[PDB]
Amino acid sequence: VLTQPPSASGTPGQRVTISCSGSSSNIGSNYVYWYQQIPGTAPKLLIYSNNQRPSGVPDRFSGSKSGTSASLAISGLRSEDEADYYCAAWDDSLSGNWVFGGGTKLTVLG
Amino acid sequence: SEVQLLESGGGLVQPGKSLRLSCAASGFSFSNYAMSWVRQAPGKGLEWVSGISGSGGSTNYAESVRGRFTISRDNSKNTLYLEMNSLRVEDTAVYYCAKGMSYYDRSGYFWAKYHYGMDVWGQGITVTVSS
Amino acid sequence: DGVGSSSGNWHCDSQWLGDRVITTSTRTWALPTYNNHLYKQISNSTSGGSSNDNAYFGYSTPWGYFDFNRFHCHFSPRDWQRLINNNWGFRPKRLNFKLFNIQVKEVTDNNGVKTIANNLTSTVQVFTDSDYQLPYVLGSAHEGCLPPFPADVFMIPQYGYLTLNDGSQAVGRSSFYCLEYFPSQMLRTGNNFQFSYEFENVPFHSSYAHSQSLDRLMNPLIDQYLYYLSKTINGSGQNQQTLKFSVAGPSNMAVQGRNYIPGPSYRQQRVSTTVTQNNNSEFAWPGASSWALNGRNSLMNPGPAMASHKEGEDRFFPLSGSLIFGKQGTGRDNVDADKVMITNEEEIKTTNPVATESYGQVATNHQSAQAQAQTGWVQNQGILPGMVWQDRDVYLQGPIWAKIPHTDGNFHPSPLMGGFGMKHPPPQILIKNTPVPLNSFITQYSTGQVSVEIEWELQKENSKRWNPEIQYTSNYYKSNNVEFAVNTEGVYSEPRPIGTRYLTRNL
Amino acid sequence: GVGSSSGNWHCDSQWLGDRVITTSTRTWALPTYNNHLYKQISNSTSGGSSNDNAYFGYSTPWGYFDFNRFHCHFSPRDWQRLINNNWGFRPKRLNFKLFNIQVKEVTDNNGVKTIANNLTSTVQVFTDSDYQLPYVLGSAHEGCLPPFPADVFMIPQYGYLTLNDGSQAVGRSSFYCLEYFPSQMLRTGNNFQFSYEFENVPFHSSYAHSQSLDRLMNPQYLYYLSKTINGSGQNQQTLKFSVAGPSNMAVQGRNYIPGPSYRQQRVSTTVTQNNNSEFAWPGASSWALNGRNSLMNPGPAMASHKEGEDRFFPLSGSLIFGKQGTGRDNVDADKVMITNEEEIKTTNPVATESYGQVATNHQSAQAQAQTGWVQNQGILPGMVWQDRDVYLQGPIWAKIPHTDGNFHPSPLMGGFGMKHPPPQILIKNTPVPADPPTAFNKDKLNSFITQYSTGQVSVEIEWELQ
Amino acid sequence: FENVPFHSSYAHSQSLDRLMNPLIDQYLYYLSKTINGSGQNQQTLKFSVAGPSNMAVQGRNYIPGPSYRQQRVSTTVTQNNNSEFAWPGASSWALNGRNSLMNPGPAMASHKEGEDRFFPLSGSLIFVMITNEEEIKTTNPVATESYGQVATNHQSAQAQAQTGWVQNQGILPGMVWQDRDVYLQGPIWAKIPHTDGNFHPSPLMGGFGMKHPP
Repeated sequence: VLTQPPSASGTPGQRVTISCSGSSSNIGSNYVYWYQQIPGTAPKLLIYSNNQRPSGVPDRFSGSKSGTSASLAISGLRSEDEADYYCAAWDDSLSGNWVFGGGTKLTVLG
Repeated sequence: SEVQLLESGGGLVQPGKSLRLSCAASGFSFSNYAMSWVRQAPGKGLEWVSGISGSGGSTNYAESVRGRFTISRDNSKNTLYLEMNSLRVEDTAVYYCAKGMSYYDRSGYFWAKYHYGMDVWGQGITVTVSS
Repeated sequence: DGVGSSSGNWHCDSQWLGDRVITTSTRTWALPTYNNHLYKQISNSTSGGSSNDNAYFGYSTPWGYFDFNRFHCHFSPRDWQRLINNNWGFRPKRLNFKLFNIQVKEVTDNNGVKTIANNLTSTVQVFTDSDYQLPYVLGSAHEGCLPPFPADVFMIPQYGYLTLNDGSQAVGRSSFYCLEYFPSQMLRTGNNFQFSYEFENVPFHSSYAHSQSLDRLMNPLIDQYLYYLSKTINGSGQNQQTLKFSVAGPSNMAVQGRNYIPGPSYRQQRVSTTVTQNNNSEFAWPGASSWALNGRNSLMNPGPAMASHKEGEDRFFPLSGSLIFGKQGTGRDNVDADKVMITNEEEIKTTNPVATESYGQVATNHQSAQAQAQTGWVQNQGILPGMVWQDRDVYLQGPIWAKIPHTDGNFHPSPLMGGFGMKHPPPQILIKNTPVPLNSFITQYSTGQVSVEIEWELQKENSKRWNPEIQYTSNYYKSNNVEFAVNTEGVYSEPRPIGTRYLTRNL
Repeated sequence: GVGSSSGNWHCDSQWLGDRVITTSTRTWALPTYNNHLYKQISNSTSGGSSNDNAYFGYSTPWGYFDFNRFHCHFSPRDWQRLINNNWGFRPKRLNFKLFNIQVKEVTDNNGVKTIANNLTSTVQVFTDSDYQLPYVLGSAHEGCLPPFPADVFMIPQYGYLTLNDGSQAVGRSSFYCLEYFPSQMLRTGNNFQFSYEFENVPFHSSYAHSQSLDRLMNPQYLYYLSKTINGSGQNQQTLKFSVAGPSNMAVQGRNYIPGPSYRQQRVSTTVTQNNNSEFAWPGASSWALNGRNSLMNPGPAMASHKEGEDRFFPLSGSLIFGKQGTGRDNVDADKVMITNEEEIKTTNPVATESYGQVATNHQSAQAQAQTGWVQNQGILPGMVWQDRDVYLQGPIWAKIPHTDGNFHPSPLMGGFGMKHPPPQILIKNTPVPADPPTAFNKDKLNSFITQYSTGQVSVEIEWELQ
Repeated sequence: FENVPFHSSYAHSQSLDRLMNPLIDQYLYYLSKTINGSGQNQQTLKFSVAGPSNMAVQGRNYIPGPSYRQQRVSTTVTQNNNSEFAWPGASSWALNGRNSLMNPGPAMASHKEGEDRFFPLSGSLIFVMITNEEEIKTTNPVATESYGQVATNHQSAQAQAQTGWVQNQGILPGMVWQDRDVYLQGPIWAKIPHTDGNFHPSPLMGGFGMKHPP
């Protein structure tokens, strides 16, 4: 599995970083994807292929991977940016699985 | 939103019984992407159960669901099918149909690393396994 | 002719008329002075001579050569699609090569700052070898060819060759070549160079996939008049042997008599794409299919044309079975799977055995009352009377022609990486800068234009097939780029290999 | 017209010079297949779910004429005049005729049927001279003109196969509609004919060698290694060279070697000699194509048995013909005729024997010289071989598959390999609809008049003799 | 005399596998690395450019001729095995139940470079004077060696990649070979047997094949 902090907090207009720690088999040798999900809704793709991002996604969402850890940073945090974040990567071990992180719930204070 | 995925066959099933899920894909070339099923238990994080290649030749499954579940697709009918057998209470979740973002074809080979990334999802169908 | 008069124009286009295609390609080139105008011996002893299989001996030369062997030199992604979708076959007819707009720049570096000015009296030597006297390096699928994209300026590769060796030593039979010993043509800034070449008659490349399989040629509605042994024993028990025959018929199609059998095979190890399904050991060289020559093992790459995988399999590929192309930006050593492009030769599965499977089974003993019948697997099968096979496919990226080696005899000269075997291929084109003053010379380089023209002959599609054929198409969906074009930085990439086999024929 | 004959009866064989012009004529009957309709057929339609037997294809209303078998154009006396006085032969020209067409309509009431003439009805016939249809004439199928001239034969239904995965059809699989070909339509007063030119083929050798490959010597200045040791004891190593001569003829030097071999299991006609187990499919030699196993029947031409042995025959390595009236399934040994290839032994290896022995190692003081058996051998430079003999009941020609390359295209069941063989002749009855309804309906007409046609066929082949 | 191909009386100044340009990379890649490193579950796929550094993995258009292996004999008797193996260990072909020695057989290199003493048992003509076909090694395999290796199974997590030696190899598409060198004491022509078919009719003891010889 990919480990993520259960919750993250921020103030509007302030950068927030969400990170997932992983083993050599998943984060270390494979691309990491970021999914943003709001409860009662299907997830949305924010970052794919480590730092790349799909069209229709704001410039503030930036993702990077170093070693076995991947960090998703949010700048210019907004009220609409409060949701649960899932970290995903392919896992080579144990027959090959796509693994999601435990999830992180970002709360916008104020 | 050109790409569209629908799920049907969700319901309440007693333990031991087996039910079949279906996903109807439209808006993209279906046989050229590897589909996958991801399930989210109530008050729990997303969990990937299984994925299938575009041709359907190779399939992968999570250890928890292995041997009870079987994933298949009908390319002619643009449908992703998930058949679940020997269901249990642990299986109550909202199942999603996720489309593999990477596009590949017969000239190349299917690569599980690259082709399981999922750009678009489905609304999902709740599945309940209770006595 | 004159300093201020251009020696040639720019020709790029592809006009299609009738059953022929004429492709014209013009580029810009730069030829540096190599080895400081020196011929120098080379051998692995300079690199340390680590392996016996990697041993080599040869010479590096100041000369440079022009190479247009790859298919994408002459064809755009549109011209190649127009070729592969509409035709059952093609082959080169004529060749025309022009060299013009010569410019000689002298590099003046004074006190660390460098200024580049023209040298108007310098010459550039060029010649072609039309007697095939020099070693032929154009058939090894080497780098340094004309760019796919017309706006790219390419650097000319350096000409060097190899001869006989023992270790890093030479032998009394080894040969040395001085390209100064040929007559050549000298070119100043107004001169130009050209020649025309006539391809020898070759068979049309078969750009089609069979719509039938070799074991299914029979009419499925009629029983054969031949008979096959169905039962060797009446029932379980002692002394039950019996001879019973049944008509060969559509209900059992495996036993029917057949006039022809699939082509030869030399097995490859199969590597699974999912890494956890592979063996946990290093087997790239150990588990590789190889052939031995003069006590040196060479890998069987690509080797005999065989189907990459069985139908319905997309996750397996032969270890050295198919050509592998790198994507642009891809590194020289140990790059990841996404960077490379592994070609698929699944089109030829109908007439050829799968590369990773045994050819068949043979009996290895005489069945008797005392001993049971036994068979064993054929890992490799040479030519038999009655075999038919398909050659390896040609790619937009891959090589065009090869030179058939000069030997007492050969069989099916078609080259193993694909393309047209020729005993007299297009001649090598050797070019160099004339040294301008003895070990001290002037820092100098030259540049100009290269236009090439090949006439191709086409074989039209006569098929009566009712339903629509598979075609190579550009997928329609939104993306940050369009395939086979430049990106925002000016880098022109080719996202995938394009095979030649889309249309079908009967077997 | 209606009351005039469109052709005559030609059956004879005139031998002049170095050619034998044969002419056959038969009477045929052509029914209606699949109710004038095309149908997808696959193993699933016939069941059985066997991977090696999987197929996908189409069945057509068309019939076809097959005169490939040798017996159609030669009598037992004409075949005796051919094989005794001639070393070789091969076809040259072809003339086909279809005439005296009679269409019969069948009117049915309860259980009594009335058969009457329909003069209006026509029959559609065409040949494929561009070879654009799947070619089924080289599969040794039934439905050929009968050997005896007075017989009346039924024309077999046309069908073909295409690519498949299981019983399912892949994208590459193609569908051919034979109606999309221009054809000729014949009423009771119309005839059809065409001529054909056999492309140049070698004369089929029709002789047995009077010498053997290894005995070509006359009973040399070459030497061989006679002794590697002086005698019994330690450290006796020595090298000795003797003259190759008539005393030992096995070790002499030779310019040529026998042809390739792919071993067949040996089966004895006496059942007690055979092993008591089911080895017909399991013990059979075979070849694999795309995961499917096809029995190697007959395969490379080889002698069926060693000289002096008559009770042994290769399992799949021969053509097995049935005697008149033989059943279709599980018939005894006396109900079939198994051909033998004894004549070609002089230049060919035995089918049930290994090709030879090869060195598998390097000898040394610590390692003996080891060999291993060659159970299959490909072509080597210097090989010679005989092709399979043609039989009075056997096929004549086959279509060489269209491929990048082949070697020795001569077909394995015997006969002449040809890139452009004699063309397929396709024939069907034109569907005559029954009464349509008086109110328009867009659905195609499924109601037809029960119908069949009969007539005459004469094929004339010119054979060249050596 | 009917038209026959000119007998080649030259030795190649190159080898079939060295035809490459030593200074330039190929645009072809090979599979360099199947495991990231030592330890459990270290499986990976890594590709490298085939080029001047590693020349044995490059793609090649042509492959050496066929082989039928002869047992090796050393001119030094003490290195040979102390047993009688002239017939028991001979490479032979069987016809109609009779076993004939394969003398000389397919044209192959008599010995590898640097091994003058060794020679194939029946592979050479002996006039004693034992001729050696050293020149043909460039395009032909050595007489005493296996043709190469093939894979005998499917590798998997459970099973390692297994190869097996090719002792005899028939013609393959893409092969090239040199015939046997003619000698001053050797034959000139031979009579091609009259048969349905043959391949490369050139006689195995050397010289010109002819269907209608003198």
